[PDB]
Amino acid sequence: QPIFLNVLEAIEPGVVCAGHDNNQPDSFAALLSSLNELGERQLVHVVKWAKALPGFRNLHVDDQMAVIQYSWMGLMVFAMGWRSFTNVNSRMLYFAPDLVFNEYRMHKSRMYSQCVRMRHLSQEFGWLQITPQEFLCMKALLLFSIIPVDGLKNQKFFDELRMNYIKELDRIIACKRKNPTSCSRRFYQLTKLLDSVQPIARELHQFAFDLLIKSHMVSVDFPEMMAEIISVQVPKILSGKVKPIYFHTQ
Ligand SMILES: COc1c(F)cccc1-c1csc(N2CCOCC2)n1
Repeated sequence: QPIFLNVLEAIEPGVVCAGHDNNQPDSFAALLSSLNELGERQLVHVVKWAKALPGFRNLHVDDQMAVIQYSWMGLMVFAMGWRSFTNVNSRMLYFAPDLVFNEYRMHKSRMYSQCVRMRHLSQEFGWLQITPQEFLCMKALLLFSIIPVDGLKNQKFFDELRMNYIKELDRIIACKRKNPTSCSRRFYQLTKLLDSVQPIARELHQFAFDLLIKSHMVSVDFPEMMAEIISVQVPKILSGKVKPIYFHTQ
């Protein structure tokens, strides 16, 4: 029985819609208001998903919310890239069924560069032939990929959990591979892909923060929970107090 993968499939969120009005001309304020609403809705699902992951209760209660909050943007990026690949072969960014970005919308959103980096990530899911099971284990690992310089309340419990998710990824890679060289090559590819999420998430964090600071001038609404993340947690990342764990750092 593949217990670990059984769980990851079982907990995977279903479809989340933004509530956007597609039946009006595009505007920056409406697009970003809808993206923010989608982010709030996604956050509720990400919390419920994370809390149901294998071993998640091993973390100190004081650390559980913090790692979700730090990782939320990257998790959104990685899952949206997958949706975009699977649903539309990377032709568009599939933020939600009712919030699909073509290049016009990427431009209108003022996050064109971030968007095209996400489109490239989408493409990579196909070029690398990422399997659904690789995707699920990678996404879980991505939750455990950002830590504070000053330490979590219980860093050792986090460290052990992270280790265990890397071991699961090793197990998934080795399943149909009959050769430690083939396993190594695949691990290299997958860890490179995971590392590539991080600069995208940082760019999106910078945009989110800048937009929140000017939000009252540009008519863009930020829902409560995601606003709190952007004003409390995100600056800790952007100031370097909280940093990603890069597999391939130098
Ligand atoms: C679910 O929405 C997203 C996704 F699917 C992939 C990447 C980012 C988002 C998202 C939702 S709210 C958001 N930000 C808040 C507004 O500034 C840009 C970053 N990004």
